[PDB]
Amino acid sequence: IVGGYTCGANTVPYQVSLNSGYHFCGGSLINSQWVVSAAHCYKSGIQVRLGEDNINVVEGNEQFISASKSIVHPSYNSNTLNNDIMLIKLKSAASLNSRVASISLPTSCASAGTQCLISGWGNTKSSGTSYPDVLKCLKAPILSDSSCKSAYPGQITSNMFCAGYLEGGKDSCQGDSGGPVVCSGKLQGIVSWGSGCAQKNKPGVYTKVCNYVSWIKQTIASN
Amino acid sequence: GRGTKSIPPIAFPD
Ligand SMILES: [Ca+2]
Repeated sequence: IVGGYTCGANTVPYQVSLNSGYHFCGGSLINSQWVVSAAHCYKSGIQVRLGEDNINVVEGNEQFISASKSIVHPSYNSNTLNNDIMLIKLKSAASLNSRVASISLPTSCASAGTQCLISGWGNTKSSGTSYPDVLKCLKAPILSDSSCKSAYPGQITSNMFCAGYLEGGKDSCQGDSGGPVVCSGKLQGIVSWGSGCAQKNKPGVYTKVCNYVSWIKQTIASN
Repeated sequence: GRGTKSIPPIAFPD
């Protein structure tokens, strides 16, 4: 997150870290056994870290659980980034409490101008690298599909939306992929891609979660 | 010019 703020410990209790000997992407807990992330975060052997604040120090409220299955969308397109959504089933159910909690899936798609919370442990610098110890948060509005396609001509599909600030300085960045975009307590987006980070007229692009609720439910039922 | 936000990122010439 560039231009964000320290969230506060466990204030985003559905935020998870995906770890492979280092933090490499985020995700969102949607029930005791399943996490939503981005398909471009797929790899074998993912370890899911729940209850985290300082990702570099074990503080006491963490639950580490290995992924048993990591299921990319069956039509994920690694070039266009269409359908950039992945479901991770946990080897054992997480213990849900105040600091580890699921986030609701949407019942409708959100509208432009709606304010959302974007979070992660990604880079805090738009040109360089500085990775935070603690979780960072950003409040950002959904932009109109018109503005999104103007920023990214030919590159935005029906399963993507833009959120952020066209003036630059405030955006998700490397290490935030797969994490949540929450609007009015509903998981509306997944950090996916952009042209760099926090650059003028290049807002973040996010997977449109509302289009996948049926696929999510069927996948949970079939695994 | 399109780049994912993973560690490491995949970023294309477009
Ligand atoms: Ca920790």
